[PDB]
Amino acid sequence: SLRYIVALTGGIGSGKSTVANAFADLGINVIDADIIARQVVEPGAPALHAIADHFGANMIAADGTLQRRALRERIFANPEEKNWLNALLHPLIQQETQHQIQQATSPYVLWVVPLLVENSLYKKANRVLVVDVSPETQLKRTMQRDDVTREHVEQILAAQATREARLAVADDVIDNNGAPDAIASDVARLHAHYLQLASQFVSQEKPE
Amino acid sequence: SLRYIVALTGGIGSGKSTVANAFADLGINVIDADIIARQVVEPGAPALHAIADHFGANMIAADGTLQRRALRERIFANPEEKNWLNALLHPLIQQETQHQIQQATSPYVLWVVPLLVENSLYKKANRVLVVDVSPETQLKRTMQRDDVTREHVEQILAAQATREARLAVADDVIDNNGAPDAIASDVARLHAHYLQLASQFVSQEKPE
Amino acid sequence: SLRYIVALTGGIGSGKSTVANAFADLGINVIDADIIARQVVEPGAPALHAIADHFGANMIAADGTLQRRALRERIFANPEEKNWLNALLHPLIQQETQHQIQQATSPYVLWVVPLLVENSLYKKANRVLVVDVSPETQLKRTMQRDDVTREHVEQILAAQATREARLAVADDVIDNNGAPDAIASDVARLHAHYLQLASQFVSQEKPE
Repeated sequence: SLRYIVALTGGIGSGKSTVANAFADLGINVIDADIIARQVVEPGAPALHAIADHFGANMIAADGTLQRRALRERIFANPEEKNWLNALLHPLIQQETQHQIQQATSPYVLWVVPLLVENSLYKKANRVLVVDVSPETQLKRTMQRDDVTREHVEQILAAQATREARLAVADDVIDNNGAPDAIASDVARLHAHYLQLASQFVSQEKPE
Repeated sequence: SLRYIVALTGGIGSGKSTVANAFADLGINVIDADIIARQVVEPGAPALHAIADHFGANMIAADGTLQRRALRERIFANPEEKNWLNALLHPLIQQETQHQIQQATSPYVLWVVPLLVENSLYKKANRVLVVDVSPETQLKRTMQRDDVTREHVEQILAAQATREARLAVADDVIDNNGAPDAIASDVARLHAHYLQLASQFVSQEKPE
Repeated sequence: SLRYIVALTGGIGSGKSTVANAFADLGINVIDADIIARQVVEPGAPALHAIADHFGANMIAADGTLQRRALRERIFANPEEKNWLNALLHPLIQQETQHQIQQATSPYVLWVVPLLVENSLYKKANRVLVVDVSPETQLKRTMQRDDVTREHVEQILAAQATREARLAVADDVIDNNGAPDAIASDVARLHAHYLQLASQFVSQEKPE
């Protein structure tokens, strides 16, 4: 069957999880790109074995998890090694993603993709929702949540797509500058709208 | 000489050929990406020599043509090999497409590109026309024509950009849910506009 | 701190450097993607070492800098090396760009990017300014500048993003079909707006 896909994105500290949890509480199957990626390389995972074999024993930590910074260093300024890693991980991630879409029982799925803009993954969504906040909010929340410096987060902000680049691809925008309950009004309206879109989309003659 | 390029795209089953042929009917040269892709791997072409060298002489049929099914089967579990193939074919298809745009003597060309959204090729078009239909139509017409199962087309649709992603990059939309004849008037309207756009685009000082 | 990024782009013959110069005259740091590309292959830089590792020590000139002519020929001998080279430079160019934007002293920077649309690099700008001219201007200016044929320029134009593609991603558009001083008034109005956006973007709750 065809499933309706609403993709959710937002920059660091925008409160992506908060909004996705609000939809999850309404019975929507959330498909989380970062959760999937972490599971693909979890201890005893086949791909983690392949990583260790190709790159070295230095790739696996004491506790058995992937040493992400060491792997990063390994592919730095090396397109062939970066290509090798992607050729291993991308199809496993794609497969698990499609699998979860297919196994979803909710009327639409919420696909949470931090890199939606950067990887052009909006092309694979029926609807795009952006959780939006000020860069100030992104800095403060990140500084506080992960106990890190302002300059540290500022560097992360400089590496992700801009706030404007996300808004350029958005169908819907939810402001998340305040407390978690402040999103409830938008979430209720968007959910009711998405359920309607999902119920009509396969046979809908005229778009929008 | 600089030709005005209108790009036509649509999902599987959207009836791209029906619309392109209606533009041909009004005297427009149609350049078809799928046809160009076939032409660049014809017996004797460089791409074919290169493919046999990289993949083996078993990629070449008795009659010297490409064993497409075998090539697809070979690159299927290997993104690296799929990427190699695309990097080879990419500049050759671009070369041939330009050659055929240059040979065209109609007032503008219609460039039919199934993968327009997926490959970001709308960047190369002066104007984008999307042929739009319901997912049900894609399914029913592709089942009815190719005589395949519901669950065969569904897989195609999961591999393609969504309906909404295509509408997101369209300048013009033509609905093709119905019969081929309901298309005639819409195409005539668009052709008149494209004649005007084409007559003025080289010297037009201000954007429309 | 975090600096506001205005991207500038335009096709060949649009007079990008004339616009960039007008903003520099108003006190804005200009960050040029073609200059960055040279800086990332300077002695001591990772891209330089990776080029030498990949192609051989012959890629390094007597003075330790990149032997551009030798690299040019290796790409020509194997066209698919272009892809390796682009893949290497993409991340490194962005990192160097981020580093220079972080170091600028003007409230916003003007980031001049010829391939902004072709490479989707607008995803890394806060705002997009397109310098726009008719194809006729592009043709005549390139003919005069390089003493090349019309037919030679038309092939370049066929190779770059279209006029309409750039207009599709533009936040602001500036006409530069005429004399270099004719842009003065439009640049001043844009400059005043950009300083306001720069002063407000970090704490701005609501988008635009």
